[PDB]
Amino acid sequence: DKKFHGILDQGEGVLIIFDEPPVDKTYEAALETIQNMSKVVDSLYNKAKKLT
Amino acid sequence: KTAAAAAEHSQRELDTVTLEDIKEHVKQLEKAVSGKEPRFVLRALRMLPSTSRRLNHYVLYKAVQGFFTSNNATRDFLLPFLEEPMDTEADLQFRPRTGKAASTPLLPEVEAYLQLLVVIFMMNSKRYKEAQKISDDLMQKISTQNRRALDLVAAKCYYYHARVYEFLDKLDVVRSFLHARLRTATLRHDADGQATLLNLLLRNYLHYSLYDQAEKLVSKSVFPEQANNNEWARYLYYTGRIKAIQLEYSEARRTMTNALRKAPQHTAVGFKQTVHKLLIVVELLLGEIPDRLQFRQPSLKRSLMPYFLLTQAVRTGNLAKFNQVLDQFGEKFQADGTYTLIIRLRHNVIKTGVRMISLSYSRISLADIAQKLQLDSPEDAEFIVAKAIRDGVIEASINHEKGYVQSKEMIDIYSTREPQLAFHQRISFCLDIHNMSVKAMRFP
Amino acid sequence: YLASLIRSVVALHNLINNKIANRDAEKKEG
Amino acid sequence: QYYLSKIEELQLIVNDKSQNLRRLQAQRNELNAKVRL
Amino acid sequence: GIISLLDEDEPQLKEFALHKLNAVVNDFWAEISESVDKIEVLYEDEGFRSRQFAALVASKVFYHLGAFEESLNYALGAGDLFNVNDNSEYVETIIAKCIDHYTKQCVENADLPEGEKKPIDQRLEGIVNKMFQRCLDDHKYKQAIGIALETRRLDVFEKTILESNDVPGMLAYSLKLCMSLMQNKQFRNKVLRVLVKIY
Amino acid sequence: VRRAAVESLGFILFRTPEQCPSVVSLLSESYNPHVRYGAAMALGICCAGTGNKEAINLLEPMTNDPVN
Amino acid sequence: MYEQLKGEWNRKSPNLSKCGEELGRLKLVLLELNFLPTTGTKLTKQQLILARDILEIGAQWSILRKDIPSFERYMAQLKCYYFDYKEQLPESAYMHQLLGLNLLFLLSQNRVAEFHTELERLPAKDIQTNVYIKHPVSLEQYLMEGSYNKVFLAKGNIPAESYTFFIDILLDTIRDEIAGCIEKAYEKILFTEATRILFFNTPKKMTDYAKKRGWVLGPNNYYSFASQQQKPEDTTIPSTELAKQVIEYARQ
Amino acid sequence: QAAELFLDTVSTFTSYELMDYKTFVTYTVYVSMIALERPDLREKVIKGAEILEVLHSLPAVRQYLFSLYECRYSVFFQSLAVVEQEMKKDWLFAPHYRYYVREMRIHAYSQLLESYRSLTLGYMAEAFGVGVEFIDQELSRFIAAGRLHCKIDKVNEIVETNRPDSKNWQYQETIKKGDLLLNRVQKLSRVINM
Amino acid sequence: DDEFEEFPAEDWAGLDEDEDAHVWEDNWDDDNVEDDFSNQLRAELEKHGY
Amino acid sequence: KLQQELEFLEVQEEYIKDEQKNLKK
Repeated sequence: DKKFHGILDQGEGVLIIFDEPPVDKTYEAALETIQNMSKVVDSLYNKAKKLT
Repeated sequence: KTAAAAAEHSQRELDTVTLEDIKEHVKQLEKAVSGKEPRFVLRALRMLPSTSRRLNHYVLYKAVQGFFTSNNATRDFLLPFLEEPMDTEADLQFRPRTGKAASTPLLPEVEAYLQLLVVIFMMNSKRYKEAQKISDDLMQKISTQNRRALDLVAAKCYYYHARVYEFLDKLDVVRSFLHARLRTATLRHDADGQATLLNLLLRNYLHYSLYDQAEKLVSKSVFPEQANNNEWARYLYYTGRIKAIQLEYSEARRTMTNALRKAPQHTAVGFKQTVHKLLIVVELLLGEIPDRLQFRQPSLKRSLMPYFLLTQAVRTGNLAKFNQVLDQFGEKFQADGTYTLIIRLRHNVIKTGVRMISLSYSRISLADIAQKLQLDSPEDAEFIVAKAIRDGVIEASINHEKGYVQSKEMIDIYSTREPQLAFHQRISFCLDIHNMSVKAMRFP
Repeated sequence: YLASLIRSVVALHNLINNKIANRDAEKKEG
Repeated sequence: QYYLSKIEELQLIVNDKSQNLRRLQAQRNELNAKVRL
Repeated sequence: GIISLLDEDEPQLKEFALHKLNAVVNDFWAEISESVDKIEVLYEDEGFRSRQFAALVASKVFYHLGAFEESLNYALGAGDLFNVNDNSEYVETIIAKCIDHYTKQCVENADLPEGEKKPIDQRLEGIVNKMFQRCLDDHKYKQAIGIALETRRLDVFEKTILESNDVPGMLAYSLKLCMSLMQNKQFRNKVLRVLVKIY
Repeated sequence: VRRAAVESLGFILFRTPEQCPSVVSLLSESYNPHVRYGAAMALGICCAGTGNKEAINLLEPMTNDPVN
Repeated sequence: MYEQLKGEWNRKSPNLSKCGEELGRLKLVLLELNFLPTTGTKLTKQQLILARDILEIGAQWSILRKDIPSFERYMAQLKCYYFDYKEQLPESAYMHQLLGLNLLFLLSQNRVAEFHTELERLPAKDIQTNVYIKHPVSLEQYLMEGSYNKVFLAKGNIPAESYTFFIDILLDTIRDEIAGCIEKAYEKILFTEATRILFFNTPKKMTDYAKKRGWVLGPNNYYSFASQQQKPEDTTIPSTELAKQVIEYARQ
Repeated sequence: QAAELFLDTVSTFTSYELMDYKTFVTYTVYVSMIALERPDLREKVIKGAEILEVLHSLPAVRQYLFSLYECRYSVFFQSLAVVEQEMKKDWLFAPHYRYYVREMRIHAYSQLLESYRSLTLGYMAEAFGVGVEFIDQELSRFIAAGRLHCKIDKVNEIVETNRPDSKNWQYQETIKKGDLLLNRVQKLSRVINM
Repeated sequence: DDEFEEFPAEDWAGLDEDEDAHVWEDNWDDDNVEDDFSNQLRAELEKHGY
Repeated sequence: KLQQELEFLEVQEEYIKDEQKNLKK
């Protein structure tokens, strides 16, 4: 449930606890911008104006 | 008799409509000569094939006798060559040129069009000798007259000329014509004419399988970027096919997907079928799994069903099943010219399976991979993984103890930068778009 | 991805709009 | 008169380019006049 | 590949292989375009009595490559075989390039004529002289003066008016050319000095 | 320097009266009224007694410019 | 003209004095008129026949004498002379076998474009029949798919024209290929590993391996040297390409 | 899209249209199970009072739904097979080989091996049913399918996962979308200049 | 406007049925042939004994 | 005639293109 930040390494019989940096939300926000600024425009516009 | 008379009157009316289309073409060239504009010429050449599928010998002779009010060599050539039907009840008022119009000599552009329109009509009638004579008269007239706007015409004229000569099997003989007009195009900076002649030359080398000469000429001949879209697509596809024969794989897939995208989506059914077959065979050899959405092609279901089974065989690694289906329906593959490649995929199925299973596993046993892909031999499995690593397709290494393979690592300096390095050509696209706008913002 | 591409796309949009206008003007002038 | 024609074509290329360069300069000038207003 | 027939150490075999290159030049391009190394070997093999025509087909090789200037230089080094035929489109291309080269060299060597001139090649001057001489003797003086003025020779207008003065209005035609068209005095001095000495 | 260099160009370019209006498509409309004034004067100088038919058309809008 | 067509070349021609006779053959008979037109003139058709016969004889002499320049020259002459396919003449016999040997050694020269384009010129010559010409195809197929030792045993026989030296020259290309494959990202190479499993049981090849390339022999083991590094990155070529972008959209 | 517009528990009739309200719920449970694995689905569907009531009505349906929620694979796989058998008896059987059980266990295996690094095949097998070979071949097949971001150390029989960081996985998503949109703009560059 | 019939236009001669007649999107794995999973799990339960 | 006419016209237009382009910055 994302209440903890670690990975259970059963082969070593341990759990590696990692401090996750959450400041990397620029990555996901940028992808959302890519998706909702390109998909909604390029296909619609240049399929409507197929002939040019 | 009423139904037959009505049908004949209707088809005669459509013949008159086609004559009005040809009359519109003549008015288009009168405007083009007046305005010195070859773009509206290109529109005329674009609209001709749309109406080209329904012509009649009688209406062609009507247009010939009407347009040639002044006696000219074109009329003298068409009089015996064009075989009009017997007497027809329908006649039109043939008087387009009177006085100064008849006194002025015929336009070279309309002369090239009548010649090209006759040769397309002869091929529509399935005639060969008369078509070749008209086309020879066309190239002779275009060679004699040295106006700038004619060579743009000459591009598609030489194009369809050699297409006729391919049916004539003079596709070998026409090479001298292709090269001679190539030298004239080089002198006159006729990029479109150059583009057409290389396309015809490449199809000639394809029909004779003269691929070594084709690659030696492509590797030294510079192709115009701003050429016609159709000619660009044909050249790029032929380049992609010969690279595929040459085993230039990454370049092949790039060229074939570019050619598919450059081809019109609504048309080029045969071109589309060829590019689907090319992408299926080449990418399966690569192990690049073929695009599943391409199977929804409404015009390629029967051709891609064995191709689908070939994809399944490539993924699975079995041999007998696809060897059987190749023996069943491999003749079309031979006709497409990929059967030598087809067998190459048949024996490189293990290579593709090794790549996929190596991407799947971290440290896979050489015995396990041999059992998975039907090798049944530890030494052959070791040789295969040796051959995969030396090809560099996969990162699977060899430890002669048990067959160790390294895993991946966290992201380094250049692993975040190789996308931007390989993608920052965005501004290069922006600048060529802007430069094209600068070229294409004429005010009047 | 989001400055050079965006500049390329907007420049492309301007060009194709100009090309459509020029083609329509050339076809419908007379 | 063939090098003539080549020079004319280079002349045409220069003119075609200079069209939008002049127009871009004029419209940006108009924009600067608008903001000054 | 036929390049082996030239690669043999037999001069007769080399000659046999290199006769028909000038005849297959039109049809075959790729095989001749890739054979630049072989023709360089033949050009270096100057002890064989076909050096001149090997340089000719070397120019044909550079015709295939698209380097018209390099082909001009190779047929230049051949010398007398630069002017085998005076009527062809490739001939027109190479002479036009050579006229441009002569024009540039004449202009710079007239702008700095106090010695140290770039060496006016005897072979280049010979073909140039032959080409505009025949262009003057073709008896079309409505264009002979025009191509002469394009050639940019100091004495060419004097030669044109000393030879058959077809259309004797050519004097006034060249007069208005030098009055309005030619006005950059630094290289105009040749046309001007001829113009003053005649008029 | 701006007004001067846009007005004293017709002295050189009167050999090309057809190019007098071409080289001023931005000068006659520039945000500097002195530049527009120079462009106007330049065409006037380079076309002394010529019915250019194009300099007149381009100078017609400047006959009613808001700047005096 | 038409002298001693195969007078001494059919039974045995091991002497070097036959080079002069061949040269005289080139001067007199090979240079009669031409080999290009071949329109009619059955005499020139026989001239092409003798030209192909002396070319195959030269090919056999060159492959037995191990002279790369002369052999390559005969190969190119063979290709250019065969460029004129006339179907009415009796094909095969000399065609499939010689083309197989020529293509096989060309792959030893590492050329695949010419191999495949000749295969496309031969639709059924390579796949349906003529083990004479598919033997190089099978060898390349195995040497590309999964085999090193199986290729060696497959090379053990040549059905084309015997002359089992193209297998040795391919063996020289595969010792180079194996040496590169073990100079690849492999973890370790034991001395017995390099000597026994692949090939070359303690020949001069072993000394060549121990002296030419790196991976110095440890205790009966060659090991990979420094090829993968952390590389603390000065990051200067990213700066140059960034400047290239800057100047690219600093203008126009 | 199905789930987002289908959790709405406002029926036009008490028991009609889709043969019942109970059948309506079974469709809801199947669609949600295909939808997602275990985010705050406790607060999306589990919190649903009518949902809990109808799972009380259908114990077996409640059984596998709670089995997935509790991530107890020993009962989950048996119940998941029962679910697939039930979907076979249903005309809504379109995902016959894609999204009956393979997609749901792809989500379940992702959920399991995430927060893990190297979980042994032998013990994950008994924690997820029986037949160590069956789980091994299932993992190999699904890794070949593309999901289950991990690799198998066969010589030691270990499951070494490769979970990218938030930065790493997202950066991978951006470069994929960059590939798709370069394909798009190249197509648009084809559209222009013709 | 032309259809480019010059390239070999081998139309698909079946004209019998569309296998994916609906909007279903297939995957490379979706078309493998097996006895689904229920029977396989039953066999797994049997070989383990229950 | 037309030769140096277009030569001079090219020289002037090619120059004015660059000069008026100098204002884009």
